[PDB]
Amino acid sequence: SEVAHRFKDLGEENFKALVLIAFAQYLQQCPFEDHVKLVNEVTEFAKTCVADESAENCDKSLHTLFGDKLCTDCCAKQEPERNECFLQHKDDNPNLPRLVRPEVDVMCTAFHDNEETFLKKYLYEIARRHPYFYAPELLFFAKRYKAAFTECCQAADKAACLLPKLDELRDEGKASSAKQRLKCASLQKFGERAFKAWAVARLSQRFPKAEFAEVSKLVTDLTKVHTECCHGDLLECADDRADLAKYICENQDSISSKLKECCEKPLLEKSHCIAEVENDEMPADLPSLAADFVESKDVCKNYAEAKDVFLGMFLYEYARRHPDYSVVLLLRLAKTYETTLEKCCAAADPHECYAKVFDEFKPLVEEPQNLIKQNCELFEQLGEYKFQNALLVRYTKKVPQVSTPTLVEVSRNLGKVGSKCCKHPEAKRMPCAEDYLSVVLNQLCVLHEKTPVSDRVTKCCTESLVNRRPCFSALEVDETYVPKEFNAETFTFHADICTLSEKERQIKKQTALVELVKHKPKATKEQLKAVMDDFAAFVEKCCKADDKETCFAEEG
Amino acid sequence: TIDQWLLKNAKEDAIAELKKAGITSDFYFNAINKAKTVEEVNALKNEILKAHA
Ligand SMILES: CCCCCCCCCC(=O)O
Ligand SMILES: CCCCCCCCCC(=O)O
Ligand SMILES: CCCCCCCCCC(=O)O
Repeated sequence: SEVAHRFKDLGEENFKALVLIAFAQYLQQCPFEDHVKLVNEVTEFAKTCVADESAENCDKSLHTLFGDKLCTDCCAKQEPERNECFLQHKDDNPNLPRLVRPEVDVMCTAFHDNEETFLKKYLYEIARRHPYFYAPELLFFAKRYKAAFTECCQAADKAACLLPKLDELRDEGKASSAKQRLKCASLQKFGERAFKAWAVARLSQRFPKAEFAEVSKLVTDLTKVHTECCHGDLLECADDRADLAKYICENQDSISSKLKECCEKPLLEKSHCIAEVENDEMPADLPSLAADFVESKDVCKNYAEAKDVFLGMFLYEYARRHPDYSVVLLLRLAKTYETTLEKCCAAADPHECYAKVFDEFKPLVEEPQNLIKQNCELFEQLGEYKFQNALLVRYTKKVPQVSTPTLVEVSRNLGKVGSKCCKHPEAKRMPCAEDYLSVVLNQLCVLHEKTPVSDRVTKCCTESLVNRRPCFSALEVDETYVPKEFNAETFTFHADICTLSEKERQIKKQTALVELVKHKPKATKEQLKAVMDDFAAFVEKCCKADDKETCFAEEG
Repeated sequence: TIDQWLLKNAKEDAIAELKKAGITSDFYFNAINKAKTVEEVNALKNEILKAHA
């Protein structure tokens, strides 16, 4: 009945599309024709399972169905567990190339040759390069993908039209996927309670006129959606998403006023829209938290009776008043309150003991404020590229044991905060910045974890989800790192740099910059700025040569 | 229609349920009472029950 249930709830195309995503993410190293085959042949099966409900095997338990269809060490394995085998071997940075789209004519030709297979392939491709991509947003991006070819492919300049559309699509996906990766990490490494806490903070910021009870609703159901989704149960995930949008669009009256337009849309666009909506205006006059959370004779009695809800309401009340705080900051405040109550409700005079909690929050607020402010001042003076260069040095000097690819990827991403967030008024900056940073640090953590080389990084990735950013920013330079010996090769460049995009070309320059810092970690600062200027110059020199480009050898 | 009647009825009742589990504070009963939607009464009530044990 379950596989009928889902087909009935989702529709052919969505059902179809998601199961293909499912397999991709389970089985990353297997071809498109395999994957497609077993999707139709579970889809033939489903179609029957609807019409008479009770066919021999329509009984079966969803994993079981997909688990059986894949095989044709994990297929030897027994159940409630064989499934766990899959999401285990689900790994981050795959063992796969870059897509590097072939050509606009090549594609539109293929696009026409099969509208469907083509579009079915995009899903497959993204699906398999990010195995935690949030399935239901993927469908959304697909419709955006299909729309772009269904517009530009007829034009005289297919290229001037299609590319800009596709590139903002690529970027939108990378953002979406990392974002999801952090939700899966929170759940899977720090547990449900943490995620729930995150969700109370975000939803309270975003739905501040909602009562707590409606926020419990959203969080409990949001948490299922992500539990299931992160756990590969993509249909039940996708349908629960639909249900929650259903519940949200029916009780707008009592969540937010900013939803009518979202809630006037087709399914795929609806959730996505809702997921991204402006925080609502908070209610006009909100009492201070003092009464409930410090002055009441009953703080400890209330806390003892139901700690997590008590802290929950605390987090709800703080957050709904503080759209300007990042989510992680908020969680640190709740954590602070919590450890104060755990200390103070033991005391002879609890009240005395916690009278001054609110004072503890100030330095905790100040700290991210001050930091972002510095980094934005720096970005302002440097531009994106040199700002990334500054971070590379900083991070490489902090954790030089981390691999070079990783440091480049992560530092470039940290640098993109400044373009993202310094733009805004210092008042929307913190949520924008600190929450993007979280996501980037997460990427670092998950990459690092597959080959732990640095105890400092492991430690920061592990002690505390919400303090990762402060923890990493607190790292001083690793003055005990032994510099690796020199390879005059990693610091030569070859003629093919010339023919690469500025960005790829940048990635080389930054790769060399990191390598140099590892080799001479002590000598630094102006030198390092001056090194990039030279790099970014005998390139733009050697390439203008038209002198057999051997010139690069002749700077070696 | 009238889900208000159900709303009224779910609040009364959740509160009895909580009371039966030994929750004793209006802080929580007030919150149930602020609810606005039956689904939320339910989720809030269950989170309290989970939180108490
Ligand atoms: C630090 C706060 C702990 C929050 C986890 C419990 C919140 C779930 C939503 C709710 O309270 O109904
Ligand atoms: C973020 C809350 C928005 C609720 C809309 C349902 C799907 C959201 C995905 C997500 O919330 O992570
Ligand atoms: C009081 C809210 C704290 C967030 C919930 C998870 C707490 C333990 C993990 C951590 O923060 O490192």
